[PDB]
Parts: sequence; C-alpha cells; structure tokens
Amino acid sequence: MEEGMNVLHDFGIQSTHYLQVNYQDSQDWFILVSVIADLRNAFYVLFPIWFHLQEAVGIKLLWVAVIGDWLNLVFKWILFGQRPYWWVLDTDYYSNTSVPLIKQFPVTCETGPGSPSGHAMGTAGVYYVMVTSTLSIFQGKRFRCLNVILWLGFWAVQLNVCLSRIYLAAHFPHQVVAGVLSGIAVAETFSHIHSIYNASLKKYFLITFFLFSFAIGFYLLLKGLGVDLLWTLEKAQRWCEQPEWVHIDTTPFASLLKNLGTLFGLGLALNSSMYRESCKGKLSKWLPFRLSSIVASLVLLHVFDSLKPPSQVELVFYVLSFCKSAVVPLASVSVIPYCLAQVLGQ
Repeated sequence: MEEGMNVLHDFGIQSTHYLQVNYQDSQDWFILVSVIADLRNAFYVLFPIWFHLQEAVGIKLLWVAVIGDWLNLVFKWILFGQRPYWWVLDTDYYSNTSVPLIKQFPVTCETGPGSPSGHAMGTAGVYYVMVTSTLSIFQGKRFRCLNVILWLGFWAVQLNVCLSRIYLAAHFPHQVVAGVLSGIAVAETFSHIHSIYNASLKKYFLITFFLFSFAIGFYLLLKGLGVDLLWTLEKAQRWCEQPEWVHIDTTPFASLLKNLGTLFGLGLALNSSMYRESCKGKLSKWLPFRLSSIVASLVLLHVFDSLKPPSQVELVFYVLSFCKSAVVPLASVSVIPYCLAQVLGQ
C-alpha cells in the first residue's frame, strides 16, 4: 500500500507557475530575500548584536542554529527529495496531458537534495528566539500592540522566505512548510534546556566529538548497505538549462565542520580566562562600551570574512574552514572586548 505524491508535486508546480506568470517585476526582490536568509548572517551579524545586549540570547541563538544545521544535514542524507524544476522535464505525469512552462533563473539549478528547506528552517529557528526573547524582556512596561506587531513581523518574514523559495523553482510548498515547523520545534525545545549555560570546557569537547563521530558513522553505515548518495549530480546536470550555471562541489563534509568549529570556539571563548576580565570586568558594563564593542566586532568580522581556503588540497581546506569557524566566536567576545578595555586604560 504505497501511492505516489504526484498530487503534491503538481500542486507545487502549479503554484510556481501561478507565482511566476503574474509577479514578473519582482524577481530582484525575491532574489534579495533568498540571499539575505542565508545562515551566514546569524554567526556574523545577529550573534554579536544580541550577545552584548543580553548574554543569554546569543548562546541560545547560536545553539539553535548549530543544531538546526546538524539536523538538516542528517535528515537530508536519507530523504531523497525532488525539486520544482527537474521534475517537470523528467516525470511522465504530464504524458497524456499538457506540460506547464517553467523558466530557470541563475539562482536556480541547485545540486543537492531538497527535502528539508535549510533557509526556512534556519530562519525560523533564529527568528523565533529573537521574538520570544524580546517579548520576555519587555515585560516591565495595552500590551496587545507590541505583541501583535512582533508576531505579524515574524510571520511576514516566514511567508516572504517561503514565497522566495517557491518562486525560484527550488522547493515545493510542503518542504518549506515542514522546514519552518521543524525550526520552530527545535527553537521551542531548546528554550527549556537550561544546562547549556555555564557549561564546562570538557562537556563542549565531548558534545562536539559525539556529533562528529555520529555523523561519520552514519555516513559510513549508509554506504555500507547500498544507499546511493550521488543521484542528485547527474540528473541536475542533465536537466539544468545551462551547464555554466551548475556549481558542482566536491565537499561531502562542508557545513558540518563549520558548525562544529563554531560550537567549539564558543565553548573555548566562554571558558577562557580572558573573557572573564574583558566582558565580566569591573565597571566596564556601561552601555556605550557595549555599543562600541558591537560596532567593532561587526566591522572587523565583515572585513575578515573576505578570505577563501585553498582547495588544491581537501584536508587543509577542511582544517582551515574549521579554524575560521572557530575564530568567528573566539574573536568577538574575548579579544576585541579586551582590546577595547585596554584602550579604555589609555
């Protein structure tokens, strides 16, 4: 008893055509929305702004982002999901019927399985935390104005992200809906785990080691049964309208090490002695200092992101990417605040 989900697939294709045929003067806006929702905006912009306003929100945001990435990868390995494009030129569902018309944008022609919507899940898991934390903080203040403004803003962001993903013919509506719901779930369930604070340096190492070991073991186990993990490459190549648009990548472990490096860097920065005298110092928590630290961290991280590891060797690429991802939280809470405190020295 198993029947095809071509009903959902055709509903997605018709949704893409409906969105494309009318809003033909909005491709730039949807591209801009799709490029901002990228997760390299919660480790470089959102984190240093929230870590100094209140130290508890930043750690929760970072943990939610890392766990969301890990779950995204692990479940993406084992779901074998299609995409809006690449399914209308291959399936025989429109064999005795008519075939709609789908146009391909350069941002389209993705090369990986798209069962969990990474952009939507990360955006939900990162924005739910911000909204709920702001609502909790602003309790000291007739209250159905700020609440409704914040929730309407959050839902508008989610709807715009989903529409951007559908309009570019990169994910079906159910994929992004499930991704949004899973991100909300992970944020909600991390909102109650209170052992992530004041955690020992040994515990962070054990957690990171467990995540890495489980990922590698799972990756090998699936290869040890007869599961194919490269079906997305040849089919994407054959049904993409231009080979130049395709962005073939040869890194099976690309975001895993980046997330693990971010987690390890946060642990080291939190448990290092230099942070204790820099951000927990004596009479240095007056607000202009925090604002200056935020501005300096943002500027220096933006300048520092403009590097690329050498791809001529794979192991060196992985090691350097891990080190950079570790420096991202190790240089925004530890060294810059201490340098600014010493500047306050003279």
